[PDB]
Amino acid sequence: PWHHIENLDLFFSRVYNLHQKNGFTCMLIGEIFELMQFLFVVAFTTFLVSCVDYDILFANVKVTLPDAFLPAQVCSARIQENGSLITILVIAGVFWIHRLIKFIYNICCYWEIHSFYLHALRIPMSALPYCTWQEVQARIVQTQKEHQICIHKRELTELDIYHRILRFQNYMVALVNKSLLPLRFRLPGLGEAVFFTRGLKYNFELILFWGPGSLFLNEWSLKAEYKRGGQRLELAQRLSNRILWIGIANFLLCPLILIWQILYAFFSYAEVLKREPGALGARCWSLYGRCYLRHFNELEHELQSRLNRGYKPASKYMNCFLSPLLTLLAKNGAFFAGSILAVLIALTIYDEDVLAVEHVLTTVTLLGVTVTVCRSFIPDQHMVFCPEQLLRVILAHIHYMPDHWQGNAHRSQTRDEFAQLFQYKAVFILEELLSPIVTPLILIFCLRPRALEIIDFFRNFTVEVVGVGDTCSFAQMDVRQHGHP
Amino acid sequence: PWHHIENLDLFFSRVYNLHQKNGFTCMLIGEIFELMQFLFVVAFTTFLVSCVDYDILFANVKVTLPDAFLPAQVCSARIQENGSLITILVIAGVFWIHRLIKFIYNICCYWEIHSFYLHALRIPMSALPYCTWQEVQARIVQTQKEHQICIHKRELTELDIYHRILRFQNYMVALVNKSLLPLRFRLPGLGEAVFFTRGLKYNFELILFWGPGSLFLNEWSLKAEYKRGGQRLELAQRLSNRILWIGIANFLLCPLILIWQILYAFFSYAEVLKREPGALGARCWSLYGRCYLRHFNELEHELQSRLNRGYKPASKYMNCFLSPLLTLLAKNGAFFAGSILAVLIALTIYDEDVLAVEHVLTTVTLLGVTVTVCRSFIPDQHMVFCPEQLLRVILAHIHYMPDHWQGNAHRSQTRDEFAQLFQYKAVFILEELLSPIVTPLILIFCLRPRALEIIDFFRNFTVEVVGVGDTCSFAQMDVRQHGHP
Amino acid sequence: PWHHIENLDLFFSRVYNLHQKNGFTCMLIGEIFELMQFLFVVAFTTFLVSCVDYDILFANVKVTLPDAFLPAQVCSARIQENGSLITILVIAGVFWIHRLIKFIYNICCYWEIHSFYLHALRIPMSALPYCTWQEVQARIVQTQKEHQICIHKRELTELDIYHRILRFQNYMVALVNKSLLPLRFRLPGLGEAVFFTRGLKYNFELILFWGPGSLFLNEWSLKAEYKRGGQRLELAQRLSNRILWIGIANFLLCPLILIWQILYAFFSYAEVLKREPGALGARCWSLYGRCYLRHFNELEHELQSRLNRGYKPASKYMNCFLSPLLTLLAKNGAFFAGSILAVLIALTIYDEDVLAVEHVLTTVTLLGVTVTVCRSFIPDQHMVFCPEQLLRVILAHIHYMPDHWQGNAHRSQTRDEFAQLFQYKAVFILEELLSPIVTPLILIFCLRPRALEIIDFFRNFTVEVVGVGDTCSFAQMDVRQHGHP
Repeated sequence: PWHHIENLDLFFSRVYNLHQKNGFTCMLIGEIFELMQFLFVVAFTTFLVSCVDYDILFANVKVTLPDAFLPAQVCSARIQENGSLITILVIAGVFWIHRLIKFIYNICCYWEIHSFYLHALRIPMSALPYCTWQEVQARIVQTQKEHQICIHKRELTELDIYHRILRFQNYMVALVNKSLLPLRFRLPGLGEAVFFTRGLKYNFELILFWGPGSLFLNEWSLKAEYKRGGQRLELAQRLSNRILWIGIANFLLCPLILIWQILYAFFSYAEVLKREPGALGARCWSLYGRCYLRHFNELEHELQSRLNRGYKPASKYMNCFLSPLLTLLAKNGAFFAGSILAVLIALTIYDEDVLAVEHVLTTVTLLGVTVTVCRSFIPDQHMVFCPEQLLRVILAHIHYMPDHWQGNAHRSQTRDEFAQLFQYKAVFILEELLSPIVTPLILIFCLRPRALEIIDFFRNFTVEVVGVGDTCSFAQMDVRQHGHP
Repeated sequence: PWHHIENLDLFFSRVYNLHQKNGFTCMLIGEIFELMQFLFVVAFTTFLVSCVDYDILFANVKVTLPDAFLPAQVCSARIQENGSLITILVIAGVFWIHRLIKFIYNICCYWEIHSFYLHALRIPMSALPYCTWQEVQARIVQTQKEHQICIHKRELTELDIYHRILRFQNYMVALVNKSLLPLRFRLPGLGEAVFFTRGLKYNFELILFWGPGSLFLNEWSLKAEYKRGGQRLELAQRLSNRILWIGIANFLLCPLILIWQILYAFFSYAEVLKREPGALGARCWSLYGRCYLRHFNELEHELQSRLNRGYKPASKYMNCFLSPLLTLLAKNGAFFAGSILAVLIALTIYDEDVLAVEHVLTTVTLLGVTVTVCRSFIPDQHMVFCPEQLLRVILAHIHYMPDHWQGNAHRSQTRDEFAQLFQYKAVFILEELLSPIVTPLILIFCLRPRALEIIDFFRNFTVEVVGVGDTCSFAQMDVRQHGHP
Repeated sequence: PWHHIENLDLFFSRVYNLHQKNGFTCMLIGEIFELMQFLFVVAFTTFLVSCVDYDILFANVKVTLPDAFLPAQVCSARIQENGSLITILVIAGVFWIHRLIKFIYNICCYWEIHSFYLHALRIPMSALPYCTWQEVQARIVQTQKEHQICIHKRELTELDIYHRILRFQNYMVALVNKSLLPLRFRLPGLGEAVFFTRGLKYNFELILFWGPGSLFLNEWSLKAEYKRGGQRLELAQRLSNRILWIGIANFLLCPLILIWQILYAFFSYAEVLKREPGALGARCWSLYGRCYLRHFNELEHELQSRLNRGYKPASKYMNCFLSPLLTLLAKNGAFFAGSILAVLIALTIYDEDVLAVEHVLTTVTLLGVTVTVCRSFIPDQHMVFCPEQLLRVILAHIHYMPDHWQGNAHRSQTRDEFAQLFQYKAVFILEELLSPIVTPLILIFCLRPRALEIIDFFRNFTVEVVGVGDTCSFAQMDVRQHGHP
């Protein structure tokens, strides 16, 4: 039944994604819960805005919650009489309906892959979370004569399945590393800033690869017109017009995307401001660092393995760089906040009728939050500074470092060059909130002029590997600093 | 004064236990506090049930606590008029009185050992917590001509004191490792389950060793009738009748034991559900793992040393096994709980009169507990998976591993075989609560049929070591998987 | 402009202190904030004592905070009518004014050093927090012909700048290590106790070095009269009179210093009793251990580097010493506290009207604090005891250990000898609170009799190093136990 599927790219992508998302049933439940998350966010925001009154809740017998909830008829009438909200409601509803249709289609598309796993591979769906991709790939390449997927080419190879899965990720890595994309700017106040978000990456990929009129004809061969040099200026102008149209669309959807981002961030990151307020001072590998430390023909889990093995030294290194003014401010703010909080707590203990005072409880809560977040920037008074033996054990994992880092690891030049590869979680959240605003700007003013050189790139950096199609060249550039398998 | 004590087993057991429980005064205070714990639990439960009224406490001038407490006369009358409670009260009172009598007797029994330490050993009672059992045993064997405990045999030896202390623990280890005890079952829903609790072990030991009519005549020689083969069926039938009677007694005491277990668990494990709600997700060496990883002639602290040195790798290993469905459920439950909790907290901060609403405070508390327990099952996003180099450093400590573990450490066959040696703290608590119920069942239906083979064992697996008595054979079986000193 | 400054001691001290306190602006802001801390403490205590009434706050419409605050006119009248408070107010005001004058003077004194850094060294004030003292000292010694600070001697050397910076710290180390200072006592109840506080060290230094009539003439040469032996008894009697006068002054200022210490400790250590109540069970290197493990000619950061590298093993070692009675008391107190707290929490959850009871909330808070501080003394049930391989890795860092420590590290003789070098944070706080009381006593009865031998020391333990002046002898004594570079 798996003879000449003729979409081996998407087939292998799905075969790999079903192994990553452990099990067909677990993937199904994950997508069900993600649909439920969106539905819950939208419904709960609508409820809070319309039904609840906040007049008899803020107190201006005990007041019970069903007192504040208006009856369903008048709440629905108030929803209807809004308009400005009823527009966003239909927009979100049609988006959710489209998502549900896609999920219904993918259900069968992935049940096919489940059957392929069960029969052609003899791998039970209970032994997937305890099997490795090396074994799955070895079985696929061993049984390649029985299930008979690709005998058009002579045989199937691990290099062929790699090229099939990572065909567009190799192109994105080559672009980002050859600096053919507008992701660096000079900001008065900070200077050099690398701005690379999920929205920007999605837009770049949608402009270049996906779509009916993109650079790639079907899914494994870019249109022949892009392999010649005569029509260079035509191709550049066409790409510029496409980029302009997509940037205009991004600007049109800006309020919707911004509202969704704000709501999701407040729902998914505001309980941490009490449960663990120091969790936003930590760091994570930036979306630029992921595309910068990535080899050619390297799977997502193979990259995450290194980015996990090299995380604790990368936190120790970035903690060995004390900020003096920040430490001073933290110490003094903590002292003042704790000195007020101790008096409040002693008064409350001696007599609790002081909790009924108008603002004492909220004051105490906010002062506790303040002292707990200020105590998070004070480094431990006893930590060993060895910033040279830390890079030697980071470079052993991330495999890529600029040449001017091994000699001088203590300078304030490496720390801010490395901070683009290892950014604050709060900076990630911030630059994700600013994305719906500043994504069209980069997609109109900063990407459209470059539209020429990109089309030069795709013309002279594409190899026709037999049995696979058009892939990106690896050994041609080799101008990534270190280089390592 | 220590000439021919004639109970060297119990004497050496006490000499070792006084070294373990550091100091005579510390052991005395420990037993005083354990008596006080039992008294407090019983008295506090009786108080909460009888005196307090909960009508004028639940509010249906400020209400003060002495308002709820009924006067002593009417509370005592209400205690008296119960009956169903006054029976449990006399039962608990006579149990506590018996315990106090035993403690009074042991006071003098251990002051004798304190004097033996002070005089015959020249070890002050202030240098015990800083002395090792190797030194204590060396001193005992060196001064064995002055204090003159055992010159009936030619000399005293460390092997002799080992055999004297661990005479019954060697038998229990041999039984559990030769599978002559009913501790494994097939449960529809889980499959193979190892059920071994303190109640079961105590009952096994009370059936076999302790008692007037048990297998052992005095304390170091089993009755001669058990060394012959003629009366095999008589001995088996007698053992079966004894097991039946003791299992019937266990079933008769079931409600008392169950009530005590419930009360003690609620008193000693319910503050952790707020103080550290993730502490029940941790793991501990099961009572089966203790008897499985135990050598022959190995003291309790010598076993605990290994079980402590091999605890961190044994936690890392069992954490390297992700549960996909559990992680999905945890992530989604945490998202929903935190999204509701953030709205509640923001409302409370903006205006605190919303805390007077009927259910807001208990809602907030339960939602915080929910999000904090759900966040405990989400593994850290950055952890290295190396499940082969972890068994190599566990086996170096626990010294015992089945043969079919070194080859395949990532399978879902080893993880659930190892989870019988390293169980959840919550599973320990659960199977301890079910013990008063399901202990007689195993003691009537599952142990009574085996009563034949046990008596075969004791007949052909007992060695008469001169100067010590009847001990268990070590080199006869040697069918524990790895083997190591 | 830096030709023959003629106060090279203070000049180099300031050059080093500006490198340590990272940057001129950061040092300025630190001193501003320390002045503000003192002002805030004093003003807030005065406010709490005078303005607030606590009658309409303790409740004997909602009560708002501006209701409790008396109007400024009557609060100022109440401040004026006190007297006993208005005296302390003028004392604190003149102290703060003197501190502000000193700060104004030091502003210019350190702007001079900032200019010296910028011009004579070519080290920008933005590259200081990322430069090392080795590089700063190398630059100072390299450019020593251009800026022309000291060509009176032949050349400048790193040994010369070391001797210039640490001239008095070497003397203090020699005294403390030769036991010419009264810092050890026999206390009935504890026995040998080492009492060394910041007040005692400041008084010792003010008696010996600083001042107009101290032992040192200007700043690098002790008066010639102290280099002869004829006037020994005169010099001893003069030193005794000076010590007596300074001890009398210390006793006169005792209530002021004690009030300040109490207020500062309550303001800076009472929020930790809720934020992290186990933080006072930790340990820190005592002020005696600092002067005991210190080499000759070793800077403060060079000492702190070792005391930081040898902190985790020094905590593991002092945790490998179990206190049996303390562990028993902790376990039992935690059990009882948690058993009461669980009942209170279950009642609150089932019905929240029980929070309005007169003492339930403060009871719950104090019981939570009790159980959380008791749970802090219970050691982790799984920790490896290897107290011999810990001293081998501590001595590698602290470089100094008595001879009778390597053989027997498990005894209860080393643990209490090492506990004078590594003390509880709470013991530090306590012995700092008792300092204003017991500092004059040691300065009248215990230091005044020794005044003879000290003057012997300074007479026969001073070397005239050319180009530097009078320094302390190093190789003369060499009776510190281990010895290491």
